[PDB]
Amino acid sequence: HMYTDLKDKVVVITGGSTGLGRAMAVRFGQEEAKVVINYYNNEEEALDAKKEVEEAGGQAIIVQGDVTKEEDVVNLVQTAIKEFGTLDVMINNAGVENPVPSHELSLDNWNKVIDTNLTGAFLGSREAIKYFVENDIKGNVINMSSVHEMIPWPLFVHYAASKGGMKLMTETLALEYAPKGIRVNNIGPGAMNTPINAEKFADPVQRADVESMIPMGYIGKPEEVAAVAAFLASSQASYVTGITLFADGGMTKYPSFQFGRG
Amino acid sequence: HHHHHHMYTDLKDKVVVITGGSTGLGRAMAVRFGQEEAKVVINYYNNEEEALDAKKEVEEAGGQAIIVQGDVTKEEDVVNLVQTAIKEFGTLDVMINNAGVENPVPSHELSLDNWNKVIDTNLTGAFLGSREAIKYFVENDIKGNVINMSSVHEMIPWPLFVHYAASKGGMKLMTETLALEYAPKGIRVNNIGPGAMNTPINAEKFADPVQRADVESMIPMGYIGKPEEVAAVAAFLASSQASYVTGITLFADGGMTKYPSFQFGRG
Amino acid sequence: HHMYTDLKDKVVVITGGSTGLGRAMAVRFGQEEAKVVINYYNNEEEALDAKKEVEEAGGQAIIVQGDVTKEEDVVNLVQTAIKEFGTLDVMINNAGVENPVPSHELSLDNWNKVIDTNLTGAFLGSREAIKYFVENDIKGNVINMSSVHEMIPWPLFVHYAASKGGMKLMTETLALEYAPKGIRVNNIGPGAMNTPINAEKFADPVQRADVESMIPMGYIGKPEEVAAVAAFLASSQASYVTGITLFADGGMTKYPSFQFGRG
Amino acid sequence: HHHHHHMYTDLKDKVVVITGGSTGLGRAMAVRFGQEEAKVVINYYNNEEEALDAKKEVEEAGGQAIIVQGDVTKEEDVVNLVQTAIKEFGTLDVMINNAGVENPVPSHELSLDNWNKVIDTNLTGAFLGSREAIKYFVENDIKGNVINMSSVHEMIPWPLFVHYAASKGGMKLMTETLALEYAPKGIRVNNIGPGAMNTPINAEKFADPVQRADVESMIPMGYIGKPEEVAAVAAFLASSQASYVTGITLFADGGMTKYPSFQFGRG
Ligand SMILES: NC(=O)C1=CN([C@@H]2O[C@H](COP(=O)(O)OP(=O)(O)OC[C@H]3O[C@@H](n4cnc5c(N)ncnc54)[C@H](O)[C@@H]3O)[C@@H](O)[C@H]2O)C=CC1
Ligand SMILES: NC(=O)C1=CN([C@@H]2O[C@H](COP(=O)(O)OP(=O)(O)OC[C@H]3O[C@@H](n4cnc5c(N)ncnc54)[C@H](O)[C@@H]3O)[C@@H](O)[C@H]2O)C=CC1
Ligand SMILES: NC(=O)C1=CN([C@@H]2O[C@H](COP(=O)(O)OP(=O)(O)OC[C@H]3O[C@@H](n4cnc5c(N)ncnc54)[C@H](O)[C@@H]3O)[C@@H](O)[C@H]2O)C=CC1
Ligand SMILES: NC(=O)C1=CN([C@@H]2O[C@H](COP(=O)(O)OP(=O)(O)OC[C@H]3O[C@@H](n4cnc5c(N)ncnc54)[C@H](O)[C@@H]3O)[C@@H](O)[C@H]2O)C=CC1
Ligand SMILES: OC[C@H]1O[C@@H](O)[C@H](O)[C@@H](O)[C@@H]1O
Ligand SMILES: OC[C@H]1O[C@@H](O)[C@H](O)[C@@H](O)[C@@H]1O
Ligand SMILES: OC[C@H]1O[C@@H](O)[C@H](O)[C@@H](O)[C@@H]1O
Ligand SMILES: OC[C@H]1O[C@@H](O)[C@H](O)[C@@H](O)[C@@H]1O
Ligand SMILES: [Cl-]
Ligand SMILES: [Cl-]
Repeated sequence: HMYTDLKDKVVVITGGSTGLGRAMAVRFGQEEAKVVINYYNNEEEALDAKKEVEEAGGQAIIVQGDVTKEEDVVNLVQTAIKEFGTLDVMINNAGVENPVPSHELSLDNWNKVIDTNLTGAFLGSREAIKYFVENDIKGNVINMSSVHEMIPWPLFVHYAASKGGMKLMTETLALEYAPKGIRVNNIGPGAMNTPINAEKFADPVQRADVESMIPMGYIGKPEEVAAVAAFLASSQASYVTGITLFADGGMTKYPSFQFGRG
Repeated sequence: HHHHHHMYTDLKDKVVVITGGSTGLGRAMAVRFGQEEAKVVINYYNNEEEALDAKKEVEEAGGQAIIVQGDVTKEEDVVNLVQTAIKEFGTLDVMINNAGVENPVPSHELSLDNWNKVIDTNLTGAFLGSREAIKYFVENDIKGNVINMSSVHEMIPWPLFVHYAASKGGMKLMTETLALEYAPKGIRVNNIGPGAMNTPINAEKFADPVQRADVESMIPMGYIGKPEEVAAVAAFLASSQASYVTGITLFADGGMTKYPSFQFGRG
Repeated sequence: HHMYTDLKDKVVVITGGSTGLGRAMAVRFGQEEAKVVINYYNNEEEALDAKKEVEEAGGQAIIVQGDVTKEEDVVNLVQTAIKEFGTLDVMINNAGVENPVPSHELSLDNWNKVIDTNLTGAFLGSREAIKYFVENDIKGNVINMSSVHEMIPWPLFVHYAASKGGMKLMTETLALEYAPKGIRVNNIGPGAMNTPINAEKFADPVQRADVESMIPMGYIGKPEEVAAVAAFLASSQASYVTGITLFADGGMTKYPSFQFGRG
Repeated sequence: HHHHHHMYTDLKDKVVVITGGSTGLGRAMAVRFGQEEAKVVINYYNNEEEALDAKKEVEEAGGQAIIVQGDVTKEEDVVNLVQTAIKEFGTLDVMINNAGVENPVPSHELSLDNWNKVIDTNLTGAFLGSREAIKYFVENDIKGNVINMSSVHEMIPWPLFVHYAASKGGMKLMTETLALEYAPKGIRVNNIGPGAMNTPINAEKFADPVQRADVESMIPMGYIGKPEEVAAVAAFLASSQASYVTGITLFADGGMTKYPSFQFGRG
């Protein structure tokens, strides 16, 4: 396998049983990592993910957790440390979204997205970093952001806001913990073939519409993001902290200005 | 009396709501919109005689003003603020979401309670404020204006203040999104990003002459900002002089976002 | 009487000052009763028309010929402003050019023309003004005319994009370097504006509507809306504002294709 | 022979052109691509012996190398480089524009000649290289790759180095434009943004122990980067591991762009 330094590393992944979280889990499995798959409620799906990691050449457990509950996130990290003996890479990937005209957006609906996407990642990051600090481990944190930490997103102001906050949260943590060798980075995916986009990509007109907004011309395969994660988690990225590495087929470069329009 | 010319004639009689409007930057803004003959609604949290002191100044500067108690983390208080303004003055023209808090905690030691108070105040309160105003603007075909009080820390990361940094980074994307969502209605939404300003949020810090000097050493222009320098920016952004300006963050920071340590060709 | 009382009798130099945004700024500074030095490349009568507009608006004005790609022309321009009006207060580097070319087919000469005018021109202007400000303890002001394309990449206009991207870091550097002296240096980033740079494009009704479809606010900007930004930046109202790019773009930098929850 | 493992199998036999390939970051990239069993075209300015040494290192690490003299400010020399890569190896896969120069001058003192040398070398040179590679890629339907060596100074302003900073900010928008322009053909274009690195560009500066420590104090990770740390990013960006990655600047800077002065909760 590609990243030899990733062998036997303990990697926790929130939302690790579907879409991007699962591609990441599998890829860390391919690197002979020990993967801790957090899941919200679909245990049968998490078990399939667990199997895939093992099949790929890694070790895997599954831990139920709601990233909006502090006790759950504390449990999630404690379990990784107890079961595998340490923690090396923390991946806050869990996130949700839904379209609502902004002036019509309820506080409850706003809160759900902030709590899940932003505060969820803070809690994970804090628990991981607490462990690295207490134990002198030059650990790693990867937060799953989006092109929407840069690209504003009407009807998804809660989402955009959550990712914007994630950006400064990551950059702050990276700066604060850099002198201890703790690296903190975001990945910013573009439009990806995952369950979050399942209904949208079912409609051939909407799918064609999303594609027209991707300069590279195709919706991303989840393994393309998993590749980014493996790089960032690895010692290949030893001098890289505080960044957002966009994997977006050109989305953040303003797709409407193609061909010299404007 | 109209015994002096004012800079932005289009601001005269405009209804301007300002959260945290009784102190620091909020008060400086309140006073400035008064100077332009605006109808200022000063929101405050607890100190009523402070709020009344500010209402006095808005009037003495040439504006109209009411004070309204409200906690921006409380949804009904935000709805009430916007409702009070429309009831008392007949409309709403400019929403200024300025209330905010901060405190230093090593991030690995930051409690959810503490994180949440900062996120709820700084970011969520600004969303609520913005939502209420834009709701009103939309239902009445008013080309209204929102100003959110961000910081240099929507760009500058801030160790020991990870919650504050996150709240301001969220406000950026919130503001930018609203700006884009509502641009076709001519509703403009913008951030201001102050650097170190001489206000109560910094009073403890600035009382210590070594820290005061340290903060100044991080300001390329070499002095801590006067609150009226920020209000000058809000007055501009709120006015029709900024008609083509939406979705921006206007930093008023004496050069802080330009990386103070790289002066003199260091690095 | 006018908006920014502190702009009265300030000496303001404007490259490309005879057309488009340049002319709109010249007239606006005239309304603020400033002394405007209109630099122009080679249309003397248009520059004379612009001078007449400044004066009527309530300012003073001179016209000075100069090619911003020539160091001696830029030196002469600043020197002329000082000799004629006595000093220099605001340097506006606004001259710029563009043309579409597939990047893999773009000639070096063409690359160079756009780079030298748009970026190196603004450097020369900025350097000359700052040199004067520094030698004479003046708290002067520099405004460089950038574009949304210091942030929005622009296929077929790679030379232009590169020029504005460079101008961004140039301005930010100078602002940092000279802030301790009270010299403010800022960019303006306009979106699509109604000027001669876009005349041929906007005479074509399909292209015109296509550009308008990329402006969230729904209209091509009027030059006066950019001049309003310049007046604000030059004035003491912006006393604490340096090193920024103030986009005036009707929302263009916000990604127009992401409206309506697309993506 | 393939007697040892390497990380990126898809880089095997890829043709990789590196300007300034004989020293510093260029040399580390040349070698790393050699470790990946690539075919490396080492462009060099005037020190032939040093280039031949670099050639030897690449071969010893497991690659093929040739050396091509060329001044990146000369159109014909850049054209020659690409044509020589294509003639000698049969194709071109990865174009790396890495040559760059700098020198400290107070900005109001900086000569046109000195400004032009830096702009022509750093920005224009990178344009010509990117143009020639992309021309070839387009004519032959190759899904090629361009890596331009930028700097933290495409984001961090740099007094005394205004020419260098402009050149890198210009590179940012050039790279992002090209990436947008040629993404539909599957040609990927990216920048690397290194922080302070241990190379000949910083040699005089780092031999001064007080400047050395001063620079270190501005790097949050606490150390001057090793050149192979940038090489690692280049290997990544060039591989199909980065298949969905284009138009980006990947900063490898030990945290420099995160504003080193705001550590410890200062400001
Ligand atoms: N797929 C895309 O196009 C893009 C999505 N990404 C981000 O990637 C992340 C993963 O989403 P995808 O794999 O795309 O779709 P997904 O919907 O399959 O993944 C989201 C995962 O988070 C979990 N989750 C939701 N709430 C939770 C909670 N309270 N506690 C614990 N887990 C919870 C879900 O059960 C699910 O496993 C999200 O953060 C999303 O914002 C961002 C950029 C592009
Ligand atoms: N002064 C500075 O150096 C900078 C401050 N600004 C921002 O400007 C804003 C105002 O702060 P300053 O005037 O500087 O200091 P300040 O502390 O005097 O102002 C904050 C105001 O918000 C109010 N507030 C706090 N919690 C509230 C709540 N839950 N509901 C309603 N109001 C509440 C306070 O009563 C106070 O009036 C803040 O958003 C801060 O983030 C940001 C950049 C720099
Ligand atoms: N109109 C638009 O949509 C936008 C244009 N702006 C910028 O505005 C600036 C002015 O252009 P516009 O007024 O829009 O169109 P314009 O073409 O009327 O203005 C360009 C001016 O620069 C002058 N100029 C060109 N080469 C020169 C040289 N070598 N020496 C001296 N002067 C020279 C031209 O004669 C002309 O007066 C340019 O820098 C352009 O990049 C940028 C953003 C938006
Ligand atoms: N070392 C550092 O701290 C950083 C440097 N990088 C960039 O990395 C690149 C390489 O520099 P380093 O390896 O660090 O130092 P270096 O000085 O060893 O490398 C520069 C190379 O460019 C070549 N070169 C200069 N002018 C040339 C010309 N006209 N034609 C052809 N080749 C020419 C030199 O011969 C030399 O091989 C530069 O573009 C630099 O701006 C940027 C960020 C950090
Ligand atoms: O806009 C591109 C993508 O942004 C992501 O953050 C969202 O999760 C996707 O639903 C969307 O397709
Ligand atoms: O860092 C500069 C300033 O940033 C602001 O956002 C904070 O409110 C101040 O406490 C601080 O002095
Ligand atoms: O400031 C960080 C580094 O920036 C690079 O672009 C320069 O080439 C180096 O000389 C400098 O040390
Ligand atoms: O794309 C918006 C505008 O950007 C400006 O920099 C160009 O000069 C215009 O021709 C263009 O319409
Ligand atoms: Cl800094
Ligand atoms: Cl777009």
